[PDB]
Amino acid sequence: KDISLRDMQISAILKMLFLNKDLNNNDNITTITDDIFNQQEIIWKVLILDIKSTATISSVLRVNDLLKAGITVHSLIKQDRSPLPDVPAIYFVSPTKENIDIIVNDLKSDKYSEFYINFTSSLPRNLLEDLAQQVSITGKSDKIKQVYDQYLDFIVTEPELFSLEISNAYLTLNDPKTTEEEITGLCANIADGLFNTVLTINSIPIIRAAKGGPAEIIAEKLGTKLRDFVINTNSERGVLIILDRNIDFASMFSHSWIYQCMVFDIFKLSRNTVTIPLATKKYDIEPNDFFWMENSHLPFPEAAENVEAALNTYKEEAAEITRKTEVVKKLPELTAKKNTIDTHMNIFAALLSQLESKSLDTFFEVEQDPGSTKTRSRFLDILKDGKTNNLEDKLRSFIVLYLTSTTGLPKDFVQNVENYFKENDYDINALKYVYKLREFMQLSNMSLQNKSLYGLTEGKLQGGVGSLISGIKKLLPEKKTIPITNVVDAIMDPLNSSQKNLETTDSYLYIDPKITRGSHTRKPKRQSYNKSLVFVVGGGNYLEYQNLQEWAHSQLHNPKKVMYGSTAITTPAEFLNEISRLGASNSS
Amino acid sequence: GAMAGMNIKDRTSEFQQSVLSYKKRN
Repeated sequence: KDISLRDMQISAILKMLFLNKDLNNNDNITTITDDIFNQQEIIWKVLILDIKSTATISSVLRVNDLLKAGITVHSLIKQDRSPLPDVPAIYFVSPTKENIDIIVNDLKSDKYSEFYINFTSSLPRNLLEDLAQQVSITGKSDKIKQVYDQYLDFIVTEPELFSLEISNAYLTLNDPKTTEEEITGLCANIADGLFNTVLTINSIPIIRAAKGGPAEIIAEKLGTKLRDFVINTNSERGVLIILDRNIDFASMFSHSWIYQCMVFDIFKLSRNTVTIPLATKKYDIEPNDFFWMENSHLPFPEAAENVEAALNTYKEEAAEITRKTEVVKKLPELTAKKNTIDTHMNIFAALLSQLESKSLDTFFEVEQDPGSTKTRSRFLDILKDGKTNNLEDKLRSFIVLYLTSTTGLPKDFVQNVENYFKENDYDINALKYVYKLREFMQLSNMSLQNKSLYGLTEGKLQGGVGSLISGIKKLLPEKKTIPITNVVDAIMDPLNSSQKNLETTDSYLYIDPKITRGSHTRKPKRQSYNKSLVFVVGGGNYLEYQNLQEWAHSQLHNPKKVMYGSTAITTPAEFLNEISRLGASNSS
Repeated sequence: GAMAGMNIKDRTSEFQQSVLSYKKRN
């Protein structure tokens, strides 16, 4: 019974839908039993969200969960909302002049019997006074039962994956154009996002961050924020590791065999909403998706298998019940269960379709060797069997190679391969900037030490293959740790870490908000940690998330919880743009 | 932070006490 980051946000969100009940008193349960809900006897309320806040709720809660919490209706602050003078209202909206104004307008209008103002991040005195002044001249200040800064300004995608939804950060931060002001402002927001997360965790962590770039600024910014918070209170432990995306670009482009990553990669998977290919079917991977929370971290083959094991144990399970016996269905539990299966059932199917229709298992190998012509060839060799549904992956696997190379990479490829694109005409504005990032991928890979360790589908129920699962199962390489996992490893478990990883993270800015100045320095000290919050400033991936979890979920002798997150969870594709935009801008 | 967050989160009183000062002035 261990709580995930998402469970903690869902709990905070739920506590708010209960008029921030149970607050100011006792109780340690987590997801209210119904017999207790009947203890306070709850009444229906209106729930007003705004664009940004809806994105936060719809990520962790389903409509059924809302009703179950007493929410009758939910609508955006900006819509024309029909009055409900005798019903309570809970606003969960962004701290903006715009919204505040509307709360004041609805307050006057008498749209609802009461108001429970809940701000997404934190309302500034600036606006508190504003809202106050306006409300003062109303004879209704009495109807506002409570105003709360909820500090839930982030989205929790998977159980331990979070995003500040601050898109295009790597660009904004490294674009020469960008002001020395725009940068400070950006950092300040990221610092807030983190802070918002940290408070949700209810743990004041030790901040550790790579020096020199953004990550440091943000670290020192968040250090100061957390420091005051500890002060303005009175007058093991956790760690928060803040890294620069510069630590490992190869991973932003790489290819993977684990279920999530593929789905995230090949089927733009956002907000628990897979999008399978103008043609576009949409499957919802609703949190607590019986299968998904069981085969996400699993390699395509096992997953594909485990699906047919479930569709098999479903056909059985349903046969025993077939003996006794938005639409009220005869058996919801069963229908719902089969339907989750029906989802993955063809995600795998549509996946294979995508695998073969562009022979993907190739790129994956071209990147598992970064070395001699053994691999060198296999690449031009692959771009020799020309297509089009490879074009993107081509550029990617190339970049991976150019970056992980561990040795020059002949002026030949750069020319021959570069040609293959400028002739097939697929702007390579990116390969301009990419070549620079190589010196980074090389310095941290050298500074670290990697440790290791449709009917057709209903078809593959053998425990073996379908003549395609065979190749992928054999092509299962060394799921060795990645650069990020190394840095986290050395920080969370010092005693059992390579000297290289320890020494490299040893150079990481160390800061404790509970102390004041520190000493002459904030002389880095090694400690072990149970939980950690890991934030990459400039880009997040399922690839790194996947790694970090496998690493954490394999720690026997002092288990670890790792919460990963970035300014935005960017897609190999999307990140590939950000880069090229810098190659475009970094010349004119 | 440490169950001290509940403190930083609730701003009702702070608010009301402002509504109040704004009433006394206007």
